[PDB]
Amino acid sequence: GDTGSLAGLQAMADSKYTRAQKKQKMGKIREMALKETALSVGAQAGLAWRAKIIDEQLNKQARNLDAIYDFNSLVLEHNILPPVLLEGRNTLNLADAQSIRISDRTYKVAKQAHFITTPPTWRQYLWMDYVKPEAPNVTLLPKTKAEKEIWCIYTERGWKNGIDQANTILEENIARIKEDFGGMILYRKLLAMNMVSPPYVSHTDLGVTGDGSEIHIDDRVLRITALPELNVNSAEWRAAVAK
Amino acid sequence: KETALSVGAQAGLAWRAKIIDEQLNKQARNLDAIYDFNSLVLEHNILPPVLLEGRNTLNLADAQSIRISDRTYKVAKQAHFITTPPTWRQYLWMDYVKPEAPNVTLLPKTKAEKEIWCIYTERGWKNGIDQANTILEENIARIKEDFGGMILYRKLLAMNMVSPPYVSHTDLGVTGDGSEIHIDDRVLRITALPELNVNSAEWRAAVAK
Amino acid sequence: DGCCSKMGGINYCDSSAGRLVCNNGFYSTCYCTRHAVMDLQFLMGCCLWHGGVYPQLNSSGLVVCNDGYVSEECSLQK
Amino acid sequence: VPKLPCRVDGACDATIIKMMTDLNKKGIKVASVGQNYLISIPASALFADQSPRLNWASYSLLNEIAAFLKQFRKIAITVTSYSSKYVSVKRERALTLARSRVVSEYLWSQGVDSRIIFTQGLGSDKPITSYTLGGDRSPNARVEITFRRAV
Amino acid sequence: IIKTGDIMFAVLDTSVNSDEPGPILATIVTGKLKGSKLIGSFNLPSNADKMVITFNTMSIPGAEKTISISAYAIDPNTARTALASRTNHHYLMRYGSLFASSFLQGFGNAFQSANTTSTLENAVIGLATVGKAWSQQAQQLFNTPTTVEVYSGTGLGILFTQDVT
Amino acid sequence: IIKTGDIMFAVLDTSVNSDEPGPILATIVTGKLKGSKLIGSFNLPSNADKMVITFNTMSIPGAEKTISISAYAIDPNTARTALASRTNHHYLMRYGSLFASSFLQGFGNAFQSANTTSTLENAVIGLATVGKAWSQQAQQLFNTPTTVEVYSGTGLGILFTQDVT
Amino acid sequence: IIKTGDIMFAVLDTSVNSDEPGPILATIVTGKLKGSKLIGSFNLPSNADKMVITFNTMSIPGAEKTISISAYAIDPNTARTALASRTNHHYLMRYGSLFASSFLQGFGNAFQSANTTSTLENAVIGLATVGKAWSQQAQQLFNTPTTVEVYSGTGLGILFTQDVT
Repeated sequence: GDTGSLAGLQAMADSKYTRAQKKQKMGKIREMALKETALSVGAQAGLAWRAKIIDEQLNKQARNLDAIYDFNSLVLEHNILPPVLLEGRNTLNLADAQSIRISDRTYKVAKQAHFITTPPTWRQYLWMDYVKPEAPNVTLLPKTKAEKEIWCIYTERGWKNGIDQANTILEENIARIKEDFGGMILYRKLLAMNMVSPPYVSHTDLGVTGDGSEIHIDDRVLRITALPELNVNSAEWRAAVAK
Repeated sequence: KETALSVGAQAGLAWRAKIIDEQLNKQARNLDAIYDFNSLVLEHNILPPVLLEGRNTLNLADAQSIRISDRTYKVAKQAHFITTPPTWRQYLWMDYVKPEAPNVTLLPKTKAEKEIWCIYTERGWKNGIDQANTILEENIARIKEDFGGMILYRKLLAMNMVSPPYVSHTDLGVTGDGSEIHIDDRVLRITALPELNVNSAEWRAAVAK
Repeated sequence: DGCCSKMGGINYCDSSAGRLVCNNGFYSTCYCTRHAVMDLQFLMGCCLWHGGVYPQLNSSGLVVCNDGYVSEECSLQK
Repeated sequence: VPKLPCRVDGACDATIIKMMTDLNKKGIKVASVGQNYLISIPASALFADQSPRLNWASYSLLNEIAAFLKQFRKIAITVTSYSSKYVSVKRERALTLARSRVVSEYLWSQGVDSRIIFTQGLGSDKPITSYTLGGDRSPNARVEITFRRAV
Repeated sequence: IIKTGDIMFAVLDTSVNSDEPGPILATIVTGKLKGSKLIGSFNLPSNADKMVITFNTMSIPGAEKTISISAYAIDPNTARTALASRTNHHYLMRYGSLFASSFLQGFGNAFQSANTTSTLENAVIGLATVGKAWSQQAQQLFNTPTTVEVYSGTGLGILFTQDVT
Repeated sequence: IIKTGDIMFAVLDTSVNSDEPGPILATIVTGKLKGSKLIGSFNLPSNADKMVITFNTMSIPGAEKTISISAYAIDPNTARTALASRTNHHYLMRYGSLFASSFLQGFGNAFQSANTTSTLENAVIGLATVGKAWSQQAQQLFNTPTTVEVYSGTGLGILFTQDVT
Repeated sequence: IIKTGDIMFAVLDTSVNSDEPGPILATIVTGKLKGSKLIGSFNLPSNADKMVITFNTMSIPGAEKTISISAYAIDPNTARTALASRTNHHYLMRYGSLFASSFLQGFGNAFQSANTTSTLENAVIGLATVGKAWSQQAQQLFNTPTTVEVYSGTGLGILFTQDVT
């Protein structure tokens, strides 16, 4: 033993440990090869299986998700995705000694608005991939009951870890879509607050056009110029209240 | 022959360290109570400096060369900002990683070998114990040093011997570009690092009852 | 070793609580998720409460932490 | 597993329900809804007649009730003392207050785990039964402990 | 960077008899190098008490490189340089052939000689005359070595010899 | 780019006896190379316990190219370099020829000798005289090895030696 | 900087037979060098009374270098340069082979000779004819000495020869 120092030393004083040390070293030389493979295959199987199950469960309840994540209602008038805004409160930074910098609120533009064609679905942010694996490349195997049991338990641990990894990835995707939706709703809120200039668009038109071989009826050009942005004259901000 | 000493010292160090650390953790609340850093933090979240004091010093250089002074004070660490007070842990807690691999190469074979191995392991483990105790002693000394320095700074400031630290805050309104904005930016900058004043004419004394 | 012993048995694991729910309406006294509140105030680790164990390797036993402080306990003797 | 605690230390739901059943069959009222626990104890079985003193045998009951309480994680525990109209209002309020203070002190002294312990006594300000014949024997003479188990 | 003479673990898949030299590949399953493979050959010892494998051509994925670290094998769980196989392959056959040929020679000649003091003569005939060519051929072939063969499903450990870059 | 000494799979179609070397073609059926083929030859070992195949002239479709990667073959599901063939071809024929020739020699000579202690004499004649030339010719031809012959419908795996581009 | 020819302890973990010299590695466990490793080989002595090991390839951990200090080993707790193994491997085997072959030759020839002054004749046959070839083969093979083989779990003491830096 090691913890109960004197007891462990008096136990090692007998030669039974001095003969068991060789019989355990000969096993400690080799066993790791089996366990690494067991962990790898367990991780693979767990990841794949958990991903498939969670994908099925996700598809089960699409309709409510579709209803809640209505990007179409958020699309602007001219088929343009509104920009994305981020806001932080109670910011503090110690740049170095003797000097600190703080602020109450800060606002940042994440993604500049642009034209859109279709309202992006949640699937582009949530749909887990799934490729069924069918390649168990088992080279080495346990020989006796002890190695078989350790193989089994290590495979179980690998399955656990794969489940954890899959769940974490799903959570990360959820966070991403959450922050995107939050940015859009924040932009809507601030535009209501009258603190950000609305996007500005111009349109030009021409009648018939083309040569004697190619013709068009009405060539209409829509071009957006004034990108949305934050204002600096706070005095124009209109406050809000409740009841 | 000497692997005995090595493993004994390692095991003793580990065991004594674990026991002392767990005992310290068990006796927790009074430790943080006595070592209350935060209430000594100044107004502007500025960690006060640390003072070193000495009395009745004398140094001999050589023949006909001796320099004697009554009292001396020194600024150990200059004051600086802080976001959270330090605790007893960063001075008193000591690490512990248990060894478990006594390399089984030289093993007891004959009786006298076993006996000398046992006794050498015992003495080595005692050595490890006392070495851990000495390390604890050094840690205690260091933390006492820092706390006493803070106290001495407070007392000299009370006696009007060290200028208090000085800071300025500059505030700006809206700031940024069309993409980035900040409501109110506050810049805090310190100028007067506390230091001793040699002008004794303004020194103040106090008398109790 | 039954967490819901003398109860209905395990129903599932609430992750927001990090706890099992017994078949009868109670939270078991066992955890399921590592992201729960466990009240532990004792642990281990060399180079602890500093920059951690520095990834360097030394021919001797001298070991240092990323804060630059050394640790005799983590190192060996001679 | 040997490193990360698989369960909270020294806890067993079987023991919890066993001691709850034992308390209920002893007659001290124990109940809970959601994650809020409330326990009521008659004053006669705990104190002496019209006095803020603890009967000697009651120490075993206090010990085991503290042992039961040790099987929970909580933050705030509130104790209230209610009695019967005996002479006045002020005297009864003082008696209830002293009783609550004593029981709270002993509980805190024992190895309970809480951040806040609140104690208060009222007397016969709000009964919980129309039957008002007896004095200290009446069931409304009670001490109540309430808390919420969080997470 | 690899220290001079550390230990790595791999698996040998392609077995071969200790008769014809040829490329043999193993795959490193642990350590820093992953997916790496190793081609090498074998040698033949004067005595069949052991068998060793030469490994020189290490192929590592990632970059189109071909390092040539030369290394040998040490048996895991035994820590011995021998190879797990059978070594008594060709003793009994040659012993029996030699002894039978000699017995034929002797029986024919002696039982022909002992006539002084038909089927018996025919037995003498066969033994005496077919013993000789068989015996000389057996002496010709008696020096055939007893071979060994490695296994196709046994792992192995590799000890290093020099460094790499 | 093909990694140094990786594994490829092909099917062998052209069978040949281990008597005359010749261009033998295999067809890569899976992996990166599709529709590719490889011509090569074999070798002959001193002991016929196995048989290996040399493959050097590799042809890939698509472009007019002719690479020269030299590689060998390993038997799938045996993980050994041996060949599915027979090795007991010509043991009994020569053994019986030699034994019969010697037995004839002995029968004729011994029955002639034992005449002291007509068709019998004619049998002596035939055995004793025709034994000798037959025996010496049998000794002359006794050294012919037992051949092997590959099969026309066996798949194979090929371990590489060098890279290509 | 190590004093000329000082003393160190080490541990041998990989066993080897004194049949094929090759890389054998040991590990220093105490002294200034901790976990340092040492590659070397053995020699074959004139007689089987001892066995010594050459240790030249010294690798110190931490730093990327491989010094070439050459040193030998001594038996711990015995203070000898010999080897702890078995040395009586192949005395009685060859003795018995030779003696049996001689006895066979003698029995056949003498018991055939003693006729003047069937199964007995057959025993004479077998002895007289199988003794001689076995005897000459035994004389051929009698030259094989008794080998030694180190173990995989023995420690050692090492004396130095030259200095280092």
